[PDB]
Amino acid sequence: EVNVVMTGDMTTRLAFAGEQLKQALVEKGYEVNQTTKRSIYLNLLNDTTKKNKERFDISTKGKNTYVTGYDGNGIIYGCRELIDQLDQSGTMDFKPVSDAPEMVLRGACIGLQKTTYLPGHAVYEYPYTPESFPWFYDKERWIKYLDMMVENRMNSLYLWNGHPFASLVKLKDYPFALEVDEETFKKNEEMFSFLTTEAEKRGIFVIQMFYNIIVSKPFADHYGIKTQDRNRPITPLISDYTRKSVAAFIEKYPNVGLLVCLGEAIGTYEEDVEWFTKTIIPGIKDGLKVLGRTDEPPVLVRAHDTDCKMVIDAALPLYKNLYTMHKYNGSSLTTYEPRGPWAKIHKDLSSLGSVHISNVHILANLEPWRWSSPDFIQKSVKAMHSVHGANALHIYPQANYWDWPYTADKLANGEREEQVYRDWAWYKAWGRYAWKADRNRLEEIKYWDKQFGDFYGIPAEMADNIRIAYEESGEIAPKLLRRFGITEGNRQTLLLGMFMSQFVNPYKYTIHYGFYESCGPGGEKLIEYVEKEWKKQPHVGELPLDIINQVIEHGDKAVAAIDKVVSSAKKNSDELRRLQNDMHCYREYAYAFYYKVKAAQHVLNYHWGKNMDELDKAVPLMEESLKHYTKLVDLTKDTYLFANSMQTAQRRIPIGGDDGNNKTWSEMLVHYKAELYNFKENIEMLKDKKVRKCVEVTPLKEADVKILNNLTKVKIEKGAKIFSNIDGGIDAIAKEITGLTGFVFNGEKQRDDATTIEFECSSPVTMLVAYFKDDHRKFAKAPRLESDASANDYGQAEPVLTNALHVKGVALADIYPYKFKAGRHTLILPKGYCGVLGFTEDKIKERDVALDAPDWLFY
Ligand SMILES: O=C(O)[C@H]1O[C@@H](O)[C@H](O)[C@@H](O)[C@H]1O
Ligand code: NA
Ligand code: NA
Ligand code: NA
Ligand code: NA
Ligand code: NA
Ligand code: NA
Ligand code: NA
Ligand code: NA
Repeated sequence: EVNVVMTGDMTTRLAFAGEQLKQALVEKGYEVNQTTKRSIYLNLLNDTTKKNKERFDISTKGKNTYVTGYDGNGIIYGCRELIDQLDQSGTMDFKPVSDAPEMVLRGACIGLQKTTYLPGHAVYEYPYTPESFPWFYDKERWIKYLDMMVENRMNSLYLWNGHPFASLVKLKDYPFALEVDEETFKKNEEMFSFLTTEAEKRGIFVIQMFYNIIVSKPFADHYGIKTQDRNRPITPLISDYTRKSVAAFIEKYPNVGLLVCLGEAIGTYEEDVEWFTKTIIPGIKDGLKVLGRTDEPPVLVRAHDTDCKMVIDAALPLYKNLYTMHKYNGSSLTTYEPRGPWAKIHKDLSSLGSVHISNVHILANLEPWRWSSPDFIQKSVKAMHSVHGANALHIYPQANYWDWPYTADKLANGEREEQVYRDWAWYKAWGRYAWKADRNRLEEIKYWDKQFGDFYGIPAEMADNIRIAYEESGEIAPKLLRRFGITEGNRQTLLLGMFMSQFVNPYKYTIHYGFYESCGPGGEKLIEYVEKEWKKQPHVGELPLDIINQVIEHGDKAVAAIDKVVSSAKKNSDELRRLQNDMHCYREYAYAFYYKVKAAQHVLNYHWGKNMDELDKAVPLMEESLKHYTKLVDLTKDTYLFANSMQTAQRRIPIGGDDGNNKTWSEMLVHYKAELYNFKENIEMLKDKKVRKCVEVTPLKEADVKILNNLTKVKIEKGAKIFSNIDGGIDAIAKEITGLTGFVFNGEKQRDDATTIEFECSSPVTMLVAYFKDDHRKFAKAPRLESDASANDYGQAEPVLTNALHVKGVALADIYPYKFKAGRHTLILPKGYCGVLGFTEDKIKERDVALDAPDWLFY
């Protein structure tokens, strides 16, 4: 009934192509004969030309269909086109196709990472064990993932871990380094042997990613060092262990690629370069040299928390075959019109003429609801080509990265909804448009009508309503985040909401340059719009009141769309009901958000004109916002375990996610309610007493601290020299700080060596640390969660006293707090000029010393 002939040299990938073509033929009637009436010839060439990689031709000639694969991936993707054409038409006549993928690497990532740190381990550190990661040892579950990967014609799988080597390689010189028992090493060995075998037959490259500088805890416990400390120098020993470990990994897993992050535990770009050129690359060559390999297989290097151009500039004489990675829209998905300074980084990395991989990273602003908008994804990949000059793709899970393999969805009696079931369209869209981006958009709505229809057992025409829900709801998180968001970072969980404070005083919640300038069409923040209204300047670009208008029409339409289609389902009906609850969530969130912003404008108008009417107007709008948030909670309280999957104190917006708190809509309603109580109390006091609450400014009393590493003390007051190497003393100093006992360091010595403070305290203290506001690189940069997970370990992420210190012929400084228990402490501050102004047991009150900001009405 149907012959399937396989021609030439076997190879695992030709076999697999045949295995898959057989399955689908039988799976639809049709009897078969395999070999070397109606025939399909699978032909495979040897073709070196880097031009025809992953390419296939399909022609037909009477009763005989021919698939030419220019290489192993090519024949696989040839057989995929037959199968898809079969899946979409009745028939077994085949439309001729001559085709190759546009993007040369197309791939996705699984974090061997957890929602929370692990006792005795720092951020990103999770040994490969069945205790932490049962799912990693499940072969049934790997074949399901890999088949989804091949079906979407993705050719790369990236495993993300802080320090994977201690789980996978033994070193004679460091045999105590090992982070797993003997039985767990054997299973790691079996599971990588099986992963790479099974990925290979499917044309999938397996890529192990690691951060730096991180060592094993046993390695650390023995030598007396930490597993990781961002600002600690490179040492021969840590270097020797990392080098031998990579040499080992290469020898043992010759077909597994490496994705290097030169972060987040390396303090300067120079140390970033020393590490890659003197430790990693020498290590990769040790392995190649043992394997007797003349060639240089590609090594992948991220832009994250390094100077991408500096590091490739430095490395290419040592190793030709570098590929680069950079985030698409930072740690979120905001636009298909990215631009500005982040575009240029992409574009310089891209203008090497190698591979440059767009990382759709973390999707903080999508967590945790269903998101898979064909149109948004198509337009995005097109921007990757035209703006960013990317020619490859790496994609995170749509949501719940940190909790693989499960979505955050709450099912009856503790059943966990799985991520490969829920987010199929996500993987299928990125995969589709990575293969070919320019596809007739109307032709595309038919294909997606049938994809959503097949899955729910609905006709395509009725299923078009499912596509609208996805494309209408899909614009909401991106628009709100680029236009009102504090950060593209997972330091923010957009879909829990924002306080009025964060709408009327965004700069107080720290907004790094490059976010608003890159992750959307230009346009005004709410404070800029309102400042423009009161000063009668014209408005330029994308405006906040337009967006909230767009965003509630997105909500209304997505709801009207899914509500038509939801009871038609012959299949996955329970899932379709969770999609409908999701769209009602996005609608109530949109309306909550709309009314809140509207109220914020009204409080900003009070800021500029001091009309009381303005504040009165805000109350009804805050009530209505709260109504819609109360409606959100009913929908979420029985359908979601949480929103954010990073459930640590690295989550700062809308508030701390310390110890896993403040990770549900229910918890947030408690704080949003309090918000309005305070507001209506503050209004009432204005209307009786005509007084507001403002900071009372009192000196911080000096803690009873002893210093263990013989620092020089200085009193902090106008004139004190906190730098020994400049003649300039202090010429401005916040009243809070004067009196305190701080330290004198050599700024030159701080560039080369940093700043170790070693002290004991008999009750809890805050150390006050001055970071100078100056792009000159001689200055230590302030802590920054976006680049550095440990930047809130002492509660130092955001500053307490801004514009609080000036030294003559240096700069202005913000004061940051480093909070410590009673105990004995060592801490290395970033290389560069910086101040240490002393220690207080006292409560610290946030103040902009320059100044009364519009957001005391909420406190
Ligand atoms: O890019 C990275 O690896 C990191 O980026 C940080 O900003 C984020 O908070 C981390 O959880 C991690 O995703
Ligand atoms: Na057909
Ligand atoms: Na351990
Ligand atoms: Na990246
Ligand atoms: Na809830
Ligand atoms: Na925490
Ligand atoms: Na002392
Ligand atoms: Na000056
Ligand atoms: Na402590």
